Amino acid sequence: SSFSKAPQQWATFARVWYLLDGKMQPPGKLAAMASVKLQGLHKPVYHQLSDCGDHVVIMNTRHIAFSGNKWEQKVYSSHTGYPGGFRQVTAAQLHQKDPVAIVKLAIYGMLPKNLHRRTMMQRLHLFPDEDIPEDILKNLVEELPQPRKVPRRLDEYTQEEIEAFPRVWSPPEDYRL
Amino acid sequence: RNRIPGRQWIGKHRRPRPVSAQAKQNMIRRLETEAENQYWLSRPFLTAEQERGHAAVRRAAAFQALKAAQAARFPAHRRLEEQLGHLLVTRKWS
Amino acid sequence: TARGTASRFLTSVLHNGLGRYVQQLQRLSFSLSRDAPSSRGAREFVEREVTDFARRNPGVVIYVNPRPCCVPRVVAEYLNGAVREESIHCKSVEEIAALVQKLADQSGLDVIRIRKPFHTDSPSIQGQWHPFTNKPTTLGGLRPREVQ
Amino acid sequence: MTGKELFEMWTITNPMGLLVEELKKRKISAPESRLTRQSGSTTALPVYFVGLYCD
Amino acid sequence: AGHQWKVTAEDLILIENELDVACGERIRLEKVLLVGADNFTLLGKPLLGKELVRVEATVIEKTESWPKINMKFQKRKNYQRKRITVNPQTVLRINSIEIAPCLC
RNA sequence: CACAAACGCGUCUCAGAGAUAAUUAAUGAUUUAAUCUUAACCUAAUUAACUCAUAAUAAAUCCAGCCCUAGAACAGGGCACA
RNA sequence: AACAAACUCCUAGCCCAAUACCGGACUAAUCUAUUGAAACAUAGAAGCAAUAAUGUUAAUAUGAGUAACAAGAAGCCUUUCUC
RNA sequence: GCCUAACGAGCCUGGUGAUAGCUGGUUGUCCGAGAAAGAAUUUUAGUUCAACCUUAAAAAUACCCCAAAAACCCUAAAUUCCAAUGUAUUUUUAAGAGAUAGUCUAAAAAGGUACAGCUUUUUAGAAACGGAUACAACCUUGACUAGAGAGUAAAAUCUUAAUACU
RNA sequence: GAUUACCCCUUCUACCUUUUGCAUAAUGGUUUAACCAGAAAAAAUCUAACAAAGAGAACUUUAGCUAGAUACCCCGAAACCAG
Ligand SMILES: Nc1nc2c(ncn2[C@@H]2O[C@H](COP(=O)(O)O)[C@@H](O)[C@H]2O)c(=O)[nH]1
Ligand SMILES: [Mg+2]
Ligand SMILES: [Mg+2]
Ligand SMILES: [Mg+2]
Ligand SMILES: [Mg+2]
Ligand SMILES: [Mg+2]
Ligand SMILES: [Mg+2]
Ligand SMILES: [Mg+2]
Ligand SMILES: [Mg+2]
Ligand SMILES: [Mg+2]
Ligand SMILES: [Mg+2]
Ligand SMILES: [Mg+2]
Ligand SMILES: [Mg+2]
Ligand SMILES: [Mg+2]
Ligand SMILES: [Mg+2]
Ligand SMILES: [Mg+2]
Ligand SMILES: [Mg+2]
Ligand SMILES: [Mg+2]
Ligand SMILES: [Mg+2]
Ligand SMILES: [Mg+2]
Ligand SMILES: [Mg+2]
Ligand SMILES: [Mg+2]
Ligand SMILES: [Mg+2]
Ligand SMILES: [Mg+2]
Ligand SMILES: [Mg+2]
Ligand SMILES: [Mg+2]
Ligand SMILES: [Mg+2]
Ligand SMILES: [Mg+2]
Ligand SMILES: [Mg+2]
Ligand SMILES: [Mg+2]
Ligand SMILES: [Mg+2]
Ligand SMILES: [Mg+2]
Ligand SMILES: [Mg+2]
Ligand SMILES: [Mg+2]
Ligand SMILES: [Mg+2]
Ligand SMILES: [Mg+2]
Ligand SMILES: [Mg+2]
Ligand SMILES: [Mg+2]
Ligand SMILES: [Mg+2]
Ligand SMILES: [Mg+2]
Ligand SMILES: [Mg+2]
Ligand SMILES: [Mg+2]
Ligand SMILES: [Mg+2]
Ligand SMILES: [Mg+2]
Ligand SMILES: [Mg+2]
Ligand SMILES: [Mg+2]
Ligand SMILES: [Mg+2]
Ligand SMILES: [Mg+2]
Ligand SMILES: [Mg+2]
Ligand SMILES: [Mg+2]
Repeated sequence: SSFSKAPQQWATFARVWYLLDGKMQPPGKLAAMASVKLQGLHKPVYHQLSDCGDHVVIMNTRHIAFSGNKWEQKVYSSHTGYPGGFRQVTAAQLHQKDPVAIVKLAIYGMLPKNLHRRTMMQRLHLFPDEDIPEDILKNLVEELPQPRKVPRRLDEYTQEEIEAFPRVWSPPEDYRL
Repeated sequence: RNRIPGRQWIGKHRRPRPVSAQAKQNMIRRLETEAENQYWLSRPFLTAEQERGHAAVRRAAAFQALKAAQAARFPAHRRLEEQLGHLLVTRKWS
Repeated sequence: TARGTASRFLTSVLHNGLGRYVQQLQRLSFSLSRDAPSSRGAREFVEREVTDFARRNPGVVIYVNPRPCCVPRVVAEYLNGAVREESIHCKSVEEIAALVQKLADQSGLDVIRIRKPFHTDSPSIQGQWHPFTNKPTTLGGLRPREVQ
Repeated sequence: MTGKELFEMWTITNPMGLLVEELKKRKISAPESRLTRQSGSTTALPVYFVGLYCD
Repeated sequence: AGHQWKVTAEDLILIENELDVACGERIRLEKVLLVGADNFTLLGKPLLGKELVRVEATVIEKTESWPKINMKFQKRKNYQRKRITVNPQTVLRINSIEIAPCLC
């Protein structure tokens, strides 16, 4: 508890770098925790006029998942400003073009809409796969737990787990598969 | 791009707004309080005739007090200490 | 208004009331007219009350000046160096008494907005939260993807 | 002296040395500086938490 | 005084209303919700027995609040009211928190 | 067309890949036949948009004067041959 | 669940919003009567209080250093030229 | 047409501070209560009466109101009228003005197109600094002052998107 | 509102007038200074004198009479008439 004044204050308002794996996660649930950590709303010392907000590094952004048919139906629209410059683009297309886009947009939508959004957008780092500049690797303090539990495919299960689960019905021997 | 014609909540064509699970909860809770309310209203202690004039003595008394309070209104007494006390304004050291 | 005026944190002069309490009001100066009606209350106050007041507060020196003035004033002056001016012009004995009491019990600090109701040196006993205080340490102290 | 620190009024310039001497006096041996917590090394605003260990 | 405070020895609180006490009087603040120290904490339900803990505060300064303006206004109804509020204030220095060994 | 230019009535040049909608097919279950499938898996044939290859731009700080196919001003290109 | 009001509790009080009309209490500044004499008191009086009338008069900005305005040439300086 | 830069009848001075039911404007602070229209009217851009309302003053009952009671063919929600009871209101007397160009919501109807943010009456309501993203009229809410307390209210994504028949 | 901190954050649709209803894209104002707009006492109420009478003549009186205090704006037509 006993620190000099300067190091105390420095330790308190210190920035932190969180790492967040994106593989098979809904960009929304991702963007939720990303948003919280960007605004520094996870700090008991939080205030809106303190700069407090932490860096968030999201990776495996290409491997993002979308529940339902959202890949087809969700359209990102924009306008160049020129007559006939209105562009609607399906999420599949946008993602195909620019790996980072989807998750970036979601986070940019969930931050508060003031000027600080632009600043705390600068503390967000997005990598399509896992390749990170060793510079950015060397700051990572801790890794946030993935917000969705990913279901294993059928080939992931151990034979122990397969024989442990009951045969529910008994097929006729005559019947052909 | 989908406009609401005229004013939002008023006319022949209105903004569609839906009922919320919240609203159903609230309304139902009120209803429950009212059902209990009209349970307790259901069985009087005294009958209709048992309460006749049962306090008519207090009621008349009250009205006598109300009357009396008004009958007392009159201009207030005027005393020498006022009209004379005003002279204290010019009091001095000498 | 608060953006309009100055402000200060809550403080005591010389940590008053810690070791011992020191009445901060130092001296009190009255100026009144023997003749003028405006000073009437102030005269009565000087007659009856001042004396008793002076016993009730040994530490304050009270200077009374009869002089030809139209507006009787009381000048409070504090250990702080602070000087506070007041007008006892056209008031009762009662009013003046209450006023002189307020003057007696004030710190002499400037009256402005006070930013927050409490003042603590060392608020923090047992620690002060920092981003790491609630985080678990790992083995070897490795970072998230770091390998050894 | 209320609210004040120690090293606010003491002004000593080499804390490590003084510590080692005081620990000789207490018959404890060798404070070892061991890095405990850190955030960003590559940043313009890093934070280090150094611990001191005796045995 | 209707509020809860986090208090420690040597400190200062500003109560927003008058108290009847001379300046310099020592006072036992009675209702105590929480007591704490580096290694332990006592919690009340919702109060600590007067035998368990005793906190004494001195009243330093009786004073009055700075002027607070309060203004009502209504568009094109020709209605303004402006009123200046001054609140009587009392500054307490809390002196000592003592804690007695009796606990079961 | 009476300035060394500007100009048309004159002269030159103008494009690849991917994507789709409607609609056609192949394999094939729920419904051991069938069946293009808001069944899977691979699939084919297929408008315009629209993205994108590709092209263009891309040397931080000499600049008084003087020239200019560069220019309202400010900028910009020249000024060692000869 | 929580979060959420001029509602309601809490600690103190000087103890409950408002247009037209209506009632009340105070009061700036002048003058007069007596006080008063580092600028006042009790009365009596009034040309008795201006963020709004395309208000009046003066003065200042903005538009704006904007629109617009002018002297034929050289020289030996009033002599030649060009119209 | 023209009669000294404006002639459906010049200009100037006086009558003159012409007269405007029409527009504009109307100057210190703080507090108490506080108003949406029945009747006439060259009247519906206004007045003058009522009903409300305000300031005083005298009084005594005032609302709320169970039976009983109020039509003849059929006929609803409901009125009228009144003891008790819960409350403190109501009535007269004396002074006064403003207001009398009305909106939406729910209800009963009429007209219209079983149209209107339409129009005409009757009963009720509202005109938040909270909610319905924004919002006059919907919903929550007996509008005081100071707190760096607390509990509550109304309130924030509405579901479905289904047709095999050899 | 705040804040260590000017901004950055958060919360608020100028003011008059006119209107059922105005942030209104309805009215008026560049700004500053100085000027610029409620006036009357019949009945009433309030205070006081004296009172079957009161008023300094003339009047009024089945508690009245006498006195005092309480009240009712500003700018603007096209016109009309005389010289
Ligand atoms: N005639 C009448 N007009 C009213 C009433 N209440 C308010 N008004 C009018 O309504 C307008 C503004 O209403 P407020 O500003 O009071 O909400 C003004 O024109 C005002 O005169 C009333 O009770 N009666
Ligand atoms: Mg609309
Ligand atoms: Mg509508
Ligand atoms: Mg088959
Ligand atoms: Mg076939
Ligand atoms: Mg390209
Ligand atoms: Mg150059
Ligand atoms: Mg709350
Ligand atoms: Mg209240
Ligand atoms: Mg009121
Ligand atoms: Mg005066
Ligand atoms: Mg005037
Ligand atoms: Mg002025
Ligand atoms: Mg103008
Ligand atoms: Mg003006
Ligand atoms: Mg200029
Ligand atoms: Mg020039
Ligand atoms: Mg210009
Ligand atoms: Mg020019
Ligand atoms: Mg010329
Ligand atoms: Mg003429
Ligand atoms: Mg006039
Ligand atoms: Mg009219
Ligand atoms: Mg108008
Ligand atoms: Mg009303
Ligand atoms: Mg007639
Ligand atoms: Mg009337
Ligand atoms: Mg009945
Ligand atoms: Mg009755
Ligand atoms: Mg009318
Ligand atoms: Mg209508
Ligand atoms: Mg109605
Ligand atoms: Mg709102
Ligand atoms: Mg209310
Ligand atoms: Mg209310
Ligand atoms: Mg209108
Ligand atoms: Mg009106
Ligand atoms: Mg509005
Ligand atoms: Mg508009
Ligand atoms: Mg505009
Ligand atoms: Mg409008
Ligand atoms: Mg207009
Ligand atoms: Mg306007
Ligand atoms: Mg108009
Ligand atoms: Mg106006
Ligand atoms: Mg204008
Ligand atoms: Mg009279
Ligand atoms: Mg009047
Ligand atoms: Mg005539
Ligand atoms: Mg005529």
